[PDB]
Amino acid sequence: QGLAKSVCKATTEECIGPKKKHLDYLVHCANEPNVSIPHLANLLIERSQNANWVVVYKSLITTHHLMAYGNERFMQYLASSNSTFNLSSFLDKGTGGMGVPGGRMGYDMSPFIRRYAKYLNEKSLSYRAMAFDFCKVEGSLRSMNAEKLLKTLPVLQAQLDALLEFDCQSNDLSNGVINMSFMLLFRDLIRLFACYNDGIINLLEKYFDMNKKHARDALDLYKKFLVRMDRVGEFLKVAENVGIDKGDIPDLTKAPSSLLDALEQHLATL
Repeated sequence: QGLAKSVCKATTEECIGPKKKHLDYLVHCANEPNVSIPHLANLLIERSQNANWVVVYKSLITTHHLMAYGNERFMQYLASSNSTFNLSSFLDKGTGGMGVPGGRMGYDMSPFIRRYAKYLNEKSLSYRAMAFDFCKVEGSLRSMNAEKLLKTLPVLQAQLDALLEFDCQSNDLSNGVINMSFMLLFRDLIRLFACYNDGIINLLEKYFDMNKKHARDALDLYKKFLVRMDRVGEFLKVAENVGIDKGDIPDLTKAPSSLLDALEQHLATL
């Protein structure tokens, strides 16, 4: 199978992000009904077990790319057959070429590899719980019904929380590998942010017609949402400073407290 060779070409030790050509080939393969998704996943998982942080991170970036740009086949597998990454203890302190030193790159990249892998596994978990990819919304948060909304927001929120745990500073984004991952995280965040907002507008529309327990659930979810928009604001700030088009940066607006005041008063009278 051309797979193996292709997975290796996209996950080479060269310290730059996987090349568009290879990512495009793998996406082609991933959408083909006669190709073994399990096999392709195992090949990537195998590379994610490498000792070299560059190979690992690129394997994670390739998986993210397949998850966001190929059809669901690849994604459905990881979520169902629960095929996760196991990098919760990844650590690269052991730095060939022309004898070029890697310095403390492996060490400083390690936390990001961990957080990124964790977000990708959380992306799988989220799809396993919903049967669909929030970053592609079939399954409108805006129109969804109260009960469905309340079981959906906790899942969307957990996926967004895992993404924000990336928590990098501008000085951290210092090579082509981590830069590419941050770009892919940014694209997911924008989509996630939009779904979250839709879900919350919907929550507020149905809030006043909710019973007693559901009213309390919704109020909590709403407060959590407020905390998270500040976090998204900080993420976007960093996105702005590292060179991402301000035209692709959503213009957030502080939420009105009078509104939160209303939700609480209504809750009591209930």
